[PDB]
Amino acid sequence: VQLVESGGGLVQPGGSRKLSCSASGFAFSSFGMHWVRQAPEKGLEWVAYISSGSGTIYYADTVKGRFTISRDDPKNTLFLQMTSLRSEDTAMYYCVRSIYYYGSSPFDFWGQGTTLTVSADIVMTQATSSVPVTPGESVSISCRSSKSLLHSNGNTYLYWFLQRPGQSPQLLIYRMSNLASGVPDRFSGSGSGTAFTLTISRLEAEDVGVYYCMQHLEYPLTFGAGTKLEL
Amino acid sequence: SMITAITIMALYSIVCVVGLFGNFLVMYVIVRYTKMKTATNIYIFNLALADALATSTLPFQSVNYLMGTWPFGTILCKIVISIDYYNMFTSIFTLCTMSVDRYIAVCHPVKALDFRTPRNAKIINVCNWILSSAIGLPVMFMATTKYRQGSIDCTLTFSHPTWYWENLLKICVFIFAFIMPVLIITVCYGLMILRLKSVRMLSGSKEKDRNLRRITRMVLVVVAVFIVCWTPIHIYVIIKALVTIPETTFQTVSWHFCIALGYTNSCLNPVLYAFLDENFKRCFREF
Amino acid sequence: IAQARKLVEQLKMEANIDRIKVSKAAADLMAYCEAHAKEDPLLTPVPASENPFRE
Amino acid sequence: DQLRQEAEQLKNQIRDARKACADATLSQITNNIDPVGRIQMRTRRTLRGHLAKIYAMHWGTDSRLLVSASQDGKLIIWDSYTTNKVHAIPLRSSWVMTCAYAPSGNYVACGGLDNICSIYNLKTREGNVRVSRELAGHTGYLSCCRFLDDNQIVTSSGDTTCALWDIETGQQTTTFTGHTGDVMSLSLAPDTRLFVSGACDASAKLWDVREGMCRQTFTGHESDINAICFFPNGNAFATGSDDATCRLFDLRADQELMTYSHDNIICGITSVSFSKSGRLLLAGYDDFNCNVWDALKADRAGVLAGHDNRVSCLGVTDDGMAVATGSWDSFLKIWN
Amino acid sequence: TLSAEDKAAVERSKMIDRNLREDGEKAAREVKLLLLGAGESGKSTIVKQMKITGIVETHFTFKDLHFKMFDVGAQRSERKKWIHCFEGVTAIIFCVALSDYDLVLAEDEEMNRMHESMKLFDSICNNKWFTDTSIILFLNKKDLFEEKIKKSPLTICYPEYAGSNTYEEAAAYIQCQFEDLNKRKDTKEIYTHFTCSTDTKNVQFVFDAVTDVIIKNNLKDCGLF
Amino acid sequence: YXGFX
Ligand SMILES: CC1(C)CC(=O)C2=C(C1)OC1=C(C(=O)CC(C)(C)C1)C2c1ccc(-c2cccc(Cl)c2)o1
Ligand SMILES: CC(C)CCC[C@@H](C)[C@H]1CC[C@H]2[C@@H]3CC=C4C[C@@H](O)CC[C@]4(C)[C@H]3CC[C@]12C
Ligand SMILES: CC(C)CCC[C@@H](C)[C@H]1CC[C@H]2[C@@H]3CC=C4C[C@@H](O)CC[C@]4(C)[C@H]3CC[C@]12C
Repeated sequence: VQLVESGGGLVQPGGSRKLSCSASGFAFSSFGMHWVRQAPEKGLEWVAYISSGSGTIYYADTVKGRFTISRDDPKNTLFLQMTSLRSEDTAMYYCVRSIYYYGSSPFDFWGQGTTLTVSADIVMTQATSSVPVTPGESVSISCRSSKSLLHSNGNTYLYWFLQRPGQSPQLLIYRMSNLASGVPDRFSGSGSGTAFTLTISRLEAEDVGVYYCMQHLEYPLTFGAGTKLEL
Repeated sequence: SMITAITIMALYSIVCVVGLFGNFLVMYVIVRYTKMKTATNIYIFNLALADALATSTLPFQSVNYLMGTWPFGTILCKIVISIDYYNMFTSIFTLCTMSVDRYIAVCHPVKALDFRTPRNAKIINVCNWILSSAIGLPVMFMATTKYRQGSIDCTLTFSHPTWYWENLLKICVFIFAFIMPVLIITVCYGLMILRLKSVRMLSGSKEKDRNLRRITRMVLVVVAVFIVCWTPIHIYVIIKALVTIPETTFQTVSWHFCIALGYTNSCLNPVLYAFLDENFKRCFREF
Repeated sequence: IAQARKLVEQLKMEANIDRIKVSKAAADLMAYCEAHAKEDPLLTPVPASENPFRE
Repeated sequence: DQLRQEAEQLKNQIRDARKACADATLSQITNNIDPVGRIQMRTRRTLRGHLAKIYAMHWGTDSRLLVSASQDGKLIIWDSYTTNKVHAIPLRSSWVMTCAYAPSGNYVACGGLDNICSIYNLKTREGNVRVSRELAGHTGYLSCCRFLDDNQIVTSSGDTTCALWDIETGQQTTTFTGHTGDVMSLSLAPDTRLFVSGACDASAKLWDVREGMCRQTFTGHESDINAICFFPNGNAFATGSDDATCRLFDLRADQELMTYSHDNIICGITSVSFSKSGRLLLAGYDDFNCNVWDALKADRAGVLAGHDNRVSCLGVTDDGMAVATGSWDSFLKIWN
Repeated sequence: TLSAEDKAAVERSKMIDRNLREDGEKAAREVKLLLLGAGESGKSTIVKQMKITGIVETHFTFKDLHFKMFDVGAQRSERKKWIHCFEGVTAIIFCVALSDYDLVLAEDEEMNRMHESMKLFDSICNNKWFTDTSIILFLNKKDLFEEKIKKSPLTICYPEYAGSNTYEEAAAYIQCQFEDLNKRKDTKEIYTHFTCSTDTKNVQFVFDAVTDVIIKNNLKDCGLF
Repeated sequence: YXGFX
């Protein structure tokens, strides 16, 4: 599984760029694709989404009209054509795969991301922005939602992500209780509607990073502020 | 003349009731029991619906004859005339489509595997209903309600030069509703029967030849019923167009019997196409 | 033939097994059916709220 | 020689032992209890999309996902609650006659007239379902297959043999022989230590998985045994035969207990399954219907009608909430 | 109503439905043939006249028609328990070698191979699953049968035979003997053809028989038959 | 066809 992006660089405002992500090692055509941005010193921000088969397309309000997301399945490529770039569009753009069926694990793999510089209803809140910890002790990270994420079908759509320094974020827990494949059993998720907790027992050096909580109940796809752990 | 009025009204009423009953029965049986899974069922349902709608306007023109006037207005005049002229063409084109479908099924089986699908049947049905609008809409616009000796008429009006549009519409109806349908029906069914003669499990033994005779007889009955029902009205309309004839009682009864005979095609179609095929009669033997 | 010897040995092992009375087996079947009767949704239909296949 | 005489006298001894064991009858013992009443279920869901004849289905252990096998070379995995299709696996050989769903939910097995049991991996990192193994070695058609765990599977074939495989290595760890006719079905005991197989020689056999030898042999059917299923207790099993009867055999008593037959029914049984309590025995028939029998009274308690062709397979969820029946009319129906 | 992931799952199910419908539409345009016979009937020749460890599928095309021929010779199990899997087959191609009228089975049990072939043909033809399925009968090894018959008489297999030992007469007699096993002659049609090893018209004969079968199916579909 | 007409 590999997703590599290209098309970054320095742009004057009002210019246009085509961000292209090429995918290999997995069935590209059967995956929905997301573009998610990372501000230089801020948290994640969902940008765009195109379903498998291009049936449905969604955009963020802050990029509505300016951005066009498309996919070319035979070449296994994803495109984001951006027009009239503002100064707030500077970011590192990640391409994320996500497949949706009963029991699936969306947002499981993230691309490396491409850097772009411009040279001129649900609010997810993490109470703490920085927590100093030492290896060996259990750590709890709290997230809160302005709207109950517990759907009537029984699923609570909260996802946890961990971004290590200099690396793309990876999925840790999906639907606030399910441990992603390849993630050690130290991480656990719990809670109820509007109040969620991520527990890291026997913390290690590898667990140092920024932790994000994101909701998948609706399509603003809002992320958390980001709780950072130090040593 | 009381007797003439009774005969004409009885003719129109019996044709109307038989057509409505048969077509509604066919539609009900298709919807409930047979189901619209095959192309043939879709075509039969479309034909039944068009025939029922075409025969539904018989009471209105029967009243028009009886009262000598049109006591319905102008919007209902347009609605009735358009429905009549539209369901004529829809029924005739569905007949031609069934003929072509059977010809392709018998004479081009390999390509029939490619074409004869329920989706293609639905597409062809929609195409027929759209192509009938080319006569449905201009009639709905040109239909009017005039006054003649204190009597309200539900006739049609034409633009200007002498007429040159009444004759044009009559010629177009005659060509695209009688001549071309007869050519298509006869050619397709003749080729189908010629090919079926060489087919193996229709030749040979006594029962196989019996089946071939049954199929040929049924095809001949269909073609003969269409020709007998539709030829006299078109011919006599052309006769009235070219020459003038006295208004006698024989003339009136000839007019109305020819019109009722033209509508009798819509009454005989449910028996020919729906009640006399092995699928429906097999469904009926099992009740 | 070796096959006859193999089947005779098979019957030797088959015959040398204990057998409880058939009445005891019937009683055990009845006891299991009665013990778990409340837990069978097909035997006793459950309310539409408790039915995941409700419409 | 005299070996057949020894076999005959051993058979007579076993018959006398069983007759002495048969002190009473289940039907007369169960007179005290009361009938379950008219069991009447409705079609909650109708899963459609095979567009060809359906031969096998199996429920997941979560009682929500089920796999279905059809002659159009398709294994479809259904979300029963929402009628959604999770996966559609195109088979290499379209002549599939059995399918199984792993208890863990990671693998699906299927086999047919190709004599090969294919194991498909559902939880892959590539996002597609791929063939993880192709167990070969049977010389006849595969009629049934059941997973024991994530790496062990038992298959029954038309070469009158059963085989216990190791999926990783792909070799028959154990072979079970002794049936005379084609083995048409098998059922795993709840404790997984034993299983039972029914064959066209009108007999069923109890096999010990570890020992690889037949423990007991049960007879009584006059024709082929098309289906078999364990009682939830694990001490009994029901056989559905082509002689239009179902029978209940007890492992410990080593004898037939009860027969489920009616004069109005003359077609063969294609599939049997117990309910969670074991009180209801559901049996699919060739007459297009599925009869629900009072397992303790032998009286018919209900009828599941609604299939226009032969009911080829049926299964009850682990929690006992629903019954799914597949049939030759290319539909599955969920009854509750 | 439905959550976001529920709607995405529904879209995935719809795409699966679209693919299934396309596959079924493609499959319905295919002719299915069940190849039956004995061990040395000549199936190994009919194959490799058609196409230029259980069931064996052979794929070929002819005049824009796609044929899938299924050989079940490997299956040594009971035919009753798996024959209904071929109920919807378009046609049955039955192969039998004419030069086996005198040969005895490999078991040397004084059983004629021709009588075994006739018994198998009777079993297949008068089957509940094949009541309206036409049978394309192939009589193989015609020239070898000529060589065998100029010396040995046909009375070895048919003691009741009252004709000459001419090739044409005996071939007609054998064809009639096979075709008389058709109990329901009003519905089922048996197509008979002669070929030993070199004729390249076998695919044409199968194409003609399949065309007749398709015409009959279309007549039944259209309600004319 | 053809009595309004
Ligand atoms: C409009 C047009 C472009 C042309 C036309 O004449 C007709 C059309 C399409 O559609 C149908 C017609 C039928 O008679 C049969 C039917 C209903 C299946 C389709 C015709 C027709 C005439 C008048 C009404 C009518 C008048 C009032 C109400 C309702 Cl629903 C229809 O419809
Ligand atoms: C553009 C105007 C003329 C069209 C108006 C008529 C349309 C709406 C209606 C009239 C009769 C209708 C169809 C009647 C029956 C069927 C079979 C069904 O399985 C699909 C739709 C189909 C084929 C109808 C399609 C539309 C349809 C043609
Ligand atoms: C092919 C067959 C079925 C069609 C028969 C045509 C008949 C119905 C039509 C065609 C020509 C018509 C007639 C044309 C002219 C006249 C003279 C008039 O004073 C009375 C009606 C009369 C006599 C027509 C009566 C019928 C009539 C004969």
